[PDB]
Amino acid sequence: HEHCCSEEDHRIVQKQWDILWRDTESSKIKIGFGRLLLTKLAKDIPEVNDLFKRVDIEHAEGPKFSAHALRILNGLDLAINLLDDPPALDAALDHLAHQHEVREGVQKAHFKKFGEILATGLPQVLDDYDALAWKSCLKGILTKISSRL
Amino acid sequence: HEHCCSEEDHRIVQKQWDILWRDTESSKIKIGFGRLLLTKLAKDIPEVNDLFKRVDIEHAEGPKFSAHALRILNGLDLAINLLDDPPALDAALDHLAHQHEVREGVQKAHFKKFGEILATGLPQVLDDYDALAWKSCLKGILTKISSRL
Amino acid sequence: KKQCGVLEGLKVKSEWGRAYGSGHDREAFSQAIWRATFAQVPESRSLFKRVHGDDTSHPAFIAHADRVLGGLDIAISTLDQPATLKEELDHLQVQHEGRKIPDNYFDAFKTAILHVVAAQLGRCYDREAWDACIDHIEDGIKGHH
Amino acid sequence: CDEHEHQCGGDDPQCISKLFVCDGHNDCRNGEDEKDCTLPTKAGDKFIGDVCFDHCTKRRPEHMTLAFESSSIAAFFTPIADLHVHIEIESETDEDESEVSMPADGEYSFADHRLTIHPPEEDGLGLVGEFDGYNFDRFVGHIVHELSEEVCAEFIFHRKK
Amino acid sequence: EHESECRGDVPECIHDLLFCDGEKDCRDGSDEDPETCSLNITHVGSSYTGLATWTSCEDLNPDHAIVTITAAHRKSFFPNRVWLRATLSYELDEHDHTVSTTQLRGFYNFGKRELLLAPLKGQSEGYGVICDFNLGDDDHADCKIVVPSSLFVCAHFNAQRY
Amino acid sequence: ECLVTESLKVKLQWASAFGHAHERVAFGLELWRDIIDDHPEIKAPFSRVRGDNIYSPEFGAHSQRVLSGLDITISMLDTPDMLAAQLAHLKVQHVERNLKPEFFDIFLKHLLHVLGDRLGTHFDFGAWHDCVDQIIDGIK
Amino acid sequence: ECLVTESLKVKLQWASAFGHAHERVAFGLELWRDIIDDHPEIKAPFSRVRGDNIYSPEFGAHSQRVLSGLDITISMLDTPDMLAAQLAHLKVQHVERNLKPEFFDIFLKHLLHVLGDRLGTHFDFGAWHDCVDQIIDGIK
Amino acid sequence: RTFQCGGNEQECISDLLVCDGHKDCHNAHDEDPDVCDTSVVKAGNVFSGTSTWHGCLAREDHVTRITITASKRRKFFTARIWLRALVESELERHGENVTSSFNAKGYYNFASRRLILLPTDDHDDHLAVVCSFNRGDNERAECHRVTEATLHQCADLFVTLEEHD
Amino acid sequence: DCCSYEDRREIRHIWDDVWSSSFTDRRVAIVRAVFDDLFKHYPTSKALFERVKIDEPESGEFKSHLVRVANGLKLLINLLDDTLVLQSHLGHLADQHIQRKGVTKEYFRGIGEAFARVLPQVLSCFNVDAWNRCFHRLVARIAKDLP
Amino acid sequence: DCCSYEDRREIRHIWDDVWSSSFTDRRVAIVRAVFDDLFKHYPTSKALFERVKIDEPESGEFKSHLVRVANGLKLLINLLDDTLVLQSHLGHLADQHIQRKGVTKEYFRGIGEAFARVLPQVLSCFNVDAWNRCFHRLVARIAKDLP
Amino acid sequence: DCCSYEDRREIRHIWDDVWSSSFTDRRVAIVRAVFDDLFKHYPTSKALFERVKIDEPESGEFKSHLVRVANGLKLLINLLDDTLVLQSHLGHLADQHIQRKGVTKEYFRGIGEAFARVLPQVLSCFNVDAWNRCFHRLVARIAKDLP
Ligand code: HEM
Ligand code: HEM
Ligand code: HEM
Ligand code: HEM
Ligand code: HEM
Ligand code: HEM
Ligand code: HEM
Ligand code: HEM
Repeated sequence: HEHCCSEEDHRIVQKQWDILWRDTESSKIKIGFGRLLLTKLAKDIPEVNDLFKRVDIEHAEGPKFSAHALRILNGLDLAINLLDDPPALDAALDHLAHQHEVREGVQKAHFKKFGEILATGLPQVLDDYDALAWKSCLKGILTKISSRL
Repeated sequence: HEHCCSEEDHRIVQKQWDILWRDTESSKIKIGFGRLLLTKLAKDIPEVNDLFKRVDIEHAEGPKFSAHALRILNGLDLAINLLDDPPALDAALDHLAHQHEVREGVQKAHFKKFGEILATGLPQVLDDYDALAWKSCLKGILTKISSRL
Repeated sequence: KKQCGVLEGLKVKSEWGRAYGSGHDREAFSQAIWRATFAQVPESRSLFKRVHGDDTSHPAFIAHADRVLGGLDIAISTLDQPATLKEELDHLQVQHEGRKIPDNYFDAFKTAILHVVAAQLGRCYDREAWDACIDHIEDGIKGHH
Repeated sequence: CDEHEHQCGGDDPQCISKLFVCDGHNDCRNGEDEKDCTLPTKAGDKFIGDVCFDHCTKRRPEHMTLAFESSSIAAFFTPIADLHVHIEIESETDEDESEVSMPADGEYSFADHRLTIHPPEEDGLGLVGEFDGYNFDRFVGHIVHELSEEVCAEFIFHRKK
Repeated sequence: EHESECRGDVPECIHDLLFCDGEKDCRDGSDEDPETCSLNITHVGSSYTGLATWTSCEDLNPDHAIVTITAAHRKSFFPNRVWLRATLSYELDEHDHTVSTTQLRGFYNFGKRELLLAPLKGQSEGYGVICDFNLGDDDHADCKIVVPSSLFVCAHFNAQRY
Repeated sequence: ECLVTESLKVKLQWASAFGHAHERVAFGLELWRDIIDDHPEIKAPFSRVRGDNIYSPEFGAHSQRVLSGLDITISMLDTPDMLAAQLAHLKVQHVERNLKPEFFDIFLKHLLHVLGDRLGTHFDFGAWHDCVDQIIDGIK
Repeated sequence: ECLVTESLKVKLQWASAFGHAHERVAFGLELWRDIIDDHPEIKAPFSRVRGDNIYSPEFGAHSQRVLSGLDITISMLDTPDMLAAQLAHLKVQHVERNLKPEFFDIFLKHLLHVLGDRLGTHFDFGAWHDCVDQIIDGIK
Repeated sequence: RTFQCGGNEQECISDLLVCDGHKDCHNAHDEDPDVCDTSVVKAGNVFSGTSTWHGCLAREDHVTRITITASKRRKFFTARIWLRALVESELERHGENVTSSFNAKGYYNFASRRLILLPTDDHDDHLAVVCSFNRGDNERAECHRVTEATLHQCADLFVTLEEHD
Repeated sequence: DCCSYEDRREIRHIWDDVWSSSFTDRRVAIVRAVFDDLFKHYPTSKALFERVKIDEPESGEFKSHLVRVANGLKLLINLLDDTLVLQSHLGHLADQHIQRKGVTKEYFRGIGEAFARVLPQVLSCFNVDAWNRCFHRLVARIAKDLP
Repeated sequence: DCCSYEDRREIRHIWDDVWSSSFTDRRVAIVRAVFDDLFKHYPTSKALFERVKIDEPESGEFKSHLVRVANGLKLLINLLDDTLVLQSHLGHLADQHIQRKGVTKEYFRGIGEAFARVLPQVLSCFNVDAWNRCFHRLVARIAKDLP
Repeated sequence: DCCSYEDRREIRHIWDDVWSSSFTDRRVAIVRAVFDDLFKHYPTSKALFERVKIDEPESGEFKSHLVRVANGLKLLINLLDDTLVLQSHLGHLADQHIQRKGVTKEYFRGIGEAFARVLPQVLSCFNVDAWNRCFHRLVARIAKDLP
C-alpha cells in the first residue's frame, strides 16, 4: 500500500524516455549525452575527478572513456524499462549498489548533486514531460543506490 | 512483357479519369474537350487535314463534325473503363485498328504526335494525377491501335 | 571474407533494434533465451548458484538476464568504431575470466539467440550475417580468438 | 464484396455482380446462385407489424397491416418479381375512428432479398423491406423518405397463421 | 444512455426506473415477467471471481479477485432497486498469500442488469466495482474496479461464479 | 550560445514537424507564402525559377531543394569540423546573385513562425533562434 | 451600450472557447503571438518576464495570469457594484509601468480576432466589443 | 502479436512462451492440447483452393495448391515449427495448360495459428503466401499472397484440407 | 510526499465540481468559509488583512479579495497536466507573499487543514488522502524562503 | 520499362530502412561503399572528382561530397508519390552534370549495378527486381542527351 | 403554414438534383420553362419584362435575366439551415420588386403553382406537398408590402 512512485506515473516516464531512441543508430546519442553528464559533474565537485583515473577521464573524446559512458546510461536504461514488476527492480539496483561498494572514495552526497544536474539537465533534451513524475522515479533509482555506502 | 501496365496503376487512372464526368450534362464537356484535340492536331501536321473532308472539319462548331468528336472520346472512354479484365480489351482495340485500316492515308507517325499532345495536354484539365501511370496506359491504347497499318 | 564485413556490421545493428524492443516484452524476450539454453546444457545451471539460478522465474534471476542483454546491447550498438568496441568489449573479459566457462557453452548460447531472434523478428533476416557478428563478440569474451 | 456485387460463397467465396442472381443460368462457379429462385411470398399472405419508433407522422399509428393482392413474374427476365400490396391502417383519436387502405406496387428482389414499396401517396414514403434470407416469417423493414434515403420509422412485421 | 431496451420480440427503449415496478410500461409488458424479476443474482452469499489485470494502480501482477454479497434488502414500496452490501477482496503479492479487504455498499439495477458498488468510508485503499451481466446467463460478467469519483477504470476483470 | 545539448534538441524537433512526402512539399510552400505576403520585393530574384507564381510547379521543385539544404546543415550540426565545409560550399552558390544581408535575418524570423502552429507551445525558441544563426552567418 | 442581456451572452461564450488545462495555455500563447507579429515594439516592457522569446516558459506562466484576470472581470460582470472594485485594484498594478493608451484599444481588436476561428460565424460582436470596453476603460 | 488466454480469466502473455513446456498463464490454457495441437502441418497434408487476384501480376482467376513437405521441432526451443512446402499453379495461359511450381520455407506459430511461406533461392518473382487458421477448426483456412517487404495484401484465396487416406 | 499522478486526476475532478459556473456566487461562499474556519483557530492572523477591511464580513471590497484568491488558486490547478510552467508561476506567487509583514510559515500548514477541515461538506464523493497529499507540495513550496 | 506503381511503394519502404536517422553516420557509410564499389570496375572515373580531394578516403571534405549525393538522391525518392514535380527537378539535376568534363553515359548504367551489388548487404528483405527497374527510368533520364 | 423542419431537408435534396452542375445549360432550361408555363396563364404579365427584350425567346440578353433569377433563387435555399440571415436577404429581395411598376400580388401566388405544375417533369422522386408548403412562406413574404 506504499504511495510514492505509483503505477500510473512510470507509464508516462517510459513513454517519454522512449522518444529519444525512436531514432536508429543511437549509439552516438547516448555516448554524447553520457559524455556531458560526467564532465558537468567534475566542474561542480572537483574531488570526484580522481576516481575516474582507471578509465582515463582526461580524454573526453577518448575511446577508453567513451565505452564507460555507454555502460552508465545503458545501466540506467534497463532500470527504467524494468520499473513495472517491482520485486525484480529491487534486486536489479541492489546489484548496482554492491558494484559501487567495493569502489572506494564514493561519497553519498555526490548523488544528491547528480540528481540536481539531471533533474534540471533533462528538461532541455525532451519535447514534453511532467517534472513531477520524473522527480518521483529518480528519487527511487538514486536513493536505493548508495544504500550500501 | 507481363510487367508494363500493372494492375494497381489503372485503378488510379479510372479514378482520376472519372473526376471529369462527376458533373451531369457532360455532353458539352467532351464535345468541347474533343473539338480541341483534332484542331490542335492539324496545326502540327497539316497533311491530316485532307483526311477529315468526309466529316467537314472546316466547320469547327459545325454539327456534322461535332457528332464525330463525341465518338472519338466515347470510343476512348470504353477503352479506359475496360482496362481491367485484359482479354476483352485486346479484342476491343483490335476492332478499332481494323476500323482505321480501310481508311487510307493514315500514317503511323501521326499517333506518336497525338500522344505527345495528349500526354502534355491532359495535365491542364485535371486536379491531380501521376504522370507515370497515364504514360504507361496510353502507350497500351495507342501502340496497339495502328498495329494494322 | 564472411567476417564483420563493415557494411554487414550495420545490417544486424538495424535488425537488432527491431527485435530488442520497448515495454515489458523485453523481460519476456529474455526468459526465452535462457529457457532455451538450459535445455541444451542441463549442467550449466551449476554456474549460477550465486544468482538463484535453480529456478528461472524467480525475480532475483530476471534482473540478472536484463543486464546480460543490456550488456550485449552495448556490443551490437557499436560495431562502427573498432576502437571503442575493443575497449568496451575488453571489459567483459575480466568479468567472466574469474571462473571456468568451457568453450562448449557459449557456443550453445550462440545457437539460442539465433532461434529466439528469428521468432521474435519480422520473418526476414540473414543468418550468415548474424552468425558472423555475434561470433566476433564471442571471440571477444573468450579472451583469445 | 464490392459495392453492387453479391457474395455467393458457401465455403470458397466467389464475388459476382448483383444482376446475375436467379439470372436463369450458372454464373457462380459453386452453382449456389440458382438454388434460390422459388419466390417466398404467395398471394393472400398477410403481414402485420408493430411499431418500433415513428417520426414520420401521418397518423402515427399503433400498428399497421400489409396484404398481397397478386405477385407476378415477368417471364423472360426474373431477378425481380413485381407485387400489388394493400397497406391497411386502422387509426383512432379524440374524434374519429378513421381508416385507410392505400394500394401500391413494389417488387421483391432475389438479389439482396429486399422488397420495396413505391410511395403509395404523394408524401414520398417508401417502405424498405429486408429479410435475413433464411427466415421469411418476419422482416425488420422500415420506412424511408424516397428522395433522401433516411431511416425514419421501423416496424417489425410477422406473418399471420 | 440512461435507458435500457426491453426483453422480448420487439425492441422498445424504456426509462430505467420503471422495471419490476408492479405496473406494465411497455407494449408487451416485459417488466412483469420472472425472466426479469428473478433475483438469482443478488441472493445473499453469492460470489464472483476472476483474476484481475491492474492498469492504473498498485501494479500488483495478475492475481485472483473476488466480489461477495453480505446482505441484501428490497424495500416493499420502491421495488425498482435492490440495495445491498458486499466485500471486495484481492490478493496482494508480498511473500505469504495475503489479501487486502475493502468493504462495500451499493445498489443493483434491473435495467442495466449491472450491480455497482462503492467503498464505505474510512476504509483503506478506497475502490469501487462495476459488474455488467449483459451476457446471456445469470453468471459470468465483465466487471471493473474503479475509482469512485471519476468512474475511471482502475482494473478490469472478467468474472465468473463458483 | 549553442552547439551542444541545446543543439541536439533541434534535431529531434526537426524530424517531427518536417513530416514526409506529399506532406513535405505542403510544408515548404506554406513557408514562402508567409514571407512573400510580408516583403513583396523578395520575388524579384526568382525570375529564373518562374517565381511569378509560387503555386506553379518548378518553384515547388525549388523550395524543396531549399529545405533539403537545411537537412544537410542541421543533420551534421553535431560534428563542428565538417559543418563549415557545407557552409563553405553553400555560400558559393549565393555569391553570384543580388541579395541584401537583411533578407537572411528576415528568413529565420518567418521560418520559426510556421513551426509554432504544428508544435503549439512545445519547444525551445532559444535553441532554434540562436542555432539557426550559426547556419545563417556562414552564408554571409 | 452594455446591459443585463447583452452582457449575459459574453459569459456563456467565454466558458466554451476558453477551454481548459493544456488547452488553456495553448489559447493564451496563440493570442500574444498575434499582436507581437503586428506591433513589434510591444515586447519592450516584458524584459522582466523574459519576453525576449514568448514560447519560453515563465512568459507562458505570465500570459495565463493575464487571462485568469479576465475571468475575475467577466465572471462578476453582472453585479455592477463589486465590478469596479476589481477594476480599481487592477489599474493599480498597471500604474507603475510604461504604457500607451493606444495599446489597450489595440488589445481588444486582436483578442476578438482569435475567438473568430473557434466560434466561426456564431456570436454577437456587438456584445463583446462594447462590453470589453467597460473592462478596458477601468484600466485608464 | 501476443497470445490471449481466455476463459474464467484472461490476460496477455508474450508469444514466445505459448507452448514451451512450462506453465505461463495462471490456468494453463497455453500448455493445453487444444491450443498446442502439435500437428496441423504434419507432413503430407495438402491444401487446395482457388485465388482471385486484385493486386499485381494481373491474370485470370485459377486454382492453386500448397503441399507441406517438411517439418522440424527442436526439443530445446519448442515454440515454433520450421517447415518446407511446395506451391502449385494450374493456370491456363494459352496454347496449353502450363504449371508453375516452387519450393518455400517458413514457419508456423502456435500463438497466432498462422503459417508463412517465403520462396527460397528463387531469382524469379514467385510471390510469397501467408495463411491463418482462424476458423477454430483445422480443415479450412484464409490466405493471401503478399510481397515480402511491405506485407500489404494481394490475391485473397481460401483453402481446404484435401481428404487424407 | 510525491504528488504522483493519479492523485492529480483525482484533484482535477474534485476541483471541477466546486468551480463549475460562470457566476461567482458559489466560488465566493466556499472560499470565504475556508478563512472563516481558519480565523477560529488563529485569531492572531485576523490582525493582518486590515488593508482589505476584514472587519466587515460583507463588504463591497472584501469579496474582491477572496475572488482573487480563488482565481489564483484555480490558476494553480489548471497547470497540473503541464508542469515546468508551474514552478515559474509558483515562484512568482511565493514572492507576492514575502513583500508584506505578518505571514508566518505556521499559517500555511494551518490552512492545509482548513480545506480538509471543511471542504467536504460542499461535495459528496471526496478523497481526503489525495487532496491532502498534493496540496502540501503546493504550500510547502510557498513557505520555503519565508519566515 | 514502366516504373508502374506497386514498385514505387516497394521502394518507399526499402529507402525508409537505409535513410532512417537524424545522424549522418549511417547514410554516409552506405553511399561511400557505392562509389568504393564503383571505382573498382571503372578506375578511369577516379581521375575525375579531383576537385573534391578524392585521394583522401577520410577527408574533412570528401564526406561533404557524398552527403550531398544522398540528400540529392533522397530528394528524388520523396517525390515519387507526386510526379510532374519530378521532371522539373529531374531536368535540373541533369544539367548540373553536363557543365563538367568526363561524364560517361557509360558510367551511369554502371552505378545502376553498383547499388544492386551493394544494397543487399545493408538490408534484409529486399526486392532486386523492383529497385533495379524504377532506378533506370531515373538514370536513363539524367543521361538524356549525352554525359 | 409552418415551414417546420423536415420539409427543409426535403427541399435541400430536391434542389440539389436540379442545381447540380458548373454549367448553366440545365439551370437555364428549367427556369425558362417556369415562366414559359407562367405566361400561358397570365399573358398580361408578358407586357412587363420589356426592358430585357422578352420578345426574343433566344436572345443573347434574356438568358442573362433568367440566370440571375436562378442564382437568386438558389441563394435563398442555401440559407434555410441558417435563418435570421434569411430575413435580411429576404427583405432586400422584396424591395427590388417594389421599385418598378406592373408587379401584382396576384402574380406571385401564380408562380407558386408554376413550379408545381411543371417542376417535377425534371425530377423523379418529388414531394409536391413539401415544396408547395415551404415555398409560400418565401413568396408570401415578398408580396407583403407590395400592391
Ligand atoms: C545514477 C545512476 C548510476 C548508474 C546506473 C551507475 C552505473 C554504473 C555501473 C554499472 C558501473 C560499473 C561498470 C561496470 O562494472 O562495468 C559504474 C561505474 C562507476 N560509477 Fe557509476 N552509476 C551511476 C551513478 C554514478 C555516480 C553519481 C557516480 C559518482 C559521483 C558514479 C561513479 C562511478 C564510478 C567512479 C565508477 C567507476 C568505473 C571504473 O572504475 O571503471 N556513478 N557505474
Ligand atoms: C487515340 C484514340 C482514337 C480513337 C479511340 C479513335 C476512334 C475512332 C473511331 C471509332 C472512328 C470511327 C467512327 C465510326 O466507326 O463510326 C474514328 C474515325 C477516324 N479517326 Fe479516329 N480515333 C483515335 C485517334 C485518331 C487519330 C490520332 C487520328 C489521326 C491522326 C484519327 C483519325 C481518324 C479519322 C481520319 C477517322 C475518319 C472518320 C470519318 O471520316 O468519319 N483517329 N476514330
Ligand atoms: C554474449 C554472451 C555473454 C555476454 C555479453 C555476457 C555478459 C555479461 C554481463 C554484462 C554480466 C554482468 C556482470 C555484472 O553486472 O556484474 C555477466 C555476468 C555473468 N555472466 Fe555473462 N555474458 C555472456 C555469456 C555468458 C555465458 C554463456 C555464461 C555462462 C554459461 C555467463 C555467465 C555469467 C555469470 C555467472 C555472470 C555473473 C557472475 C556473478 O554473479 O558473480 N555469461 N555476463
Ligand atoms: C537559409 C538557408 C538557405 C539555403 C540552405 C539555401 C540553399 C540553396 C540551394 C541549395 C540552392 C540551389 C542550388 C542548386 O540548385 O544546385 C539555392 C538557390 C537559390 N536560393 Fe537559396 N538558400 C538559402 C537561403 C536563401 C534565401 C534567404 C534566399 C532569398 C531570396 C535565397 C534565394 C535563392 C535563389 C534565388 C536561388 C536560385 C539560384 C538560381 O536559380 O540560379 N536562398 N539556395
Ligand atoms: C486586458 C486586460 C489586462 C489585464 C486584466 C491585465 C492583468 C495583469 C495582471 C494580473 C498582471 C500581474 C499582476 C501580478 O502578477 O501580481 C499584469 C502584469 C502586466 N501587464 Fe497586464 N493586464 C492587462 C492588459 C495589459 C496589456 C494590454 C499590457 C500591454 C503590454 C499589459 C502589460 C503587463 C505587463 C508588462 C505586466 C508585468 C508586470 C510585471 O511583471 O512586473 N497588460 N497584468
Ligand atoms: C493557500 C493559497 C493561497 C494563494 C494561492 C494565495 C494567492 C494570493 C494572491 C494571488 C493574492 C493577490 C496578489 C495580487 O493581487 O498581486 C493574494 C493576496 C493576499 N494573500 Fe494570499 N494566497 C493564499 C493564502 C494566503 C494565506 C494563508 C495568507 C495569510 C495567512 C495570505 C495572505 C494574503 C494577503 C495579505 C494578501 C493581500 C495582498 C495585499 O494586501 O494587496 N494568503 N494571495
Ligand atoms: C546516381 C545519381 C546521382 C545523383 C542523384 C547525383 C547528384 C549530385 C548532386 C546533387 C551533386 C551536387 C550538385 C550541386 O551541389 O549543385 C552532385 C555532385 C557531383 N556529381 Fe553527382 N549524382 C549522381 C551520380 C553521379 C555520378 C555517377 C557521377 C560521375 C561518374 C557524378 C559526378 C558528380 C560530380 C563530379 C559532382 C561534383 C560537382 C563539382 O565538381 O562541383 N555524379 N551529384
Ligand atoms: C419567385 C421568385 C423570384 C425571385 C427570387 C426573383 C429575384 C430576382 C432578382 C434577384 C432579380 C435581379 C435583381 C438584381 O439584379 O438586382 C430579378 C429581376 C426581376 N424580376 Fe424577379 N424574382 C422572382 C420572381 C419574379 C416574378 C414573378 C416577377 C414578375 C411577375 C419578377 C419580376 C422581375 C423583373 C421585372 C426583374 C427585372 C428587374 C429589371 O428590370 O432590371 N420576378 N428577380
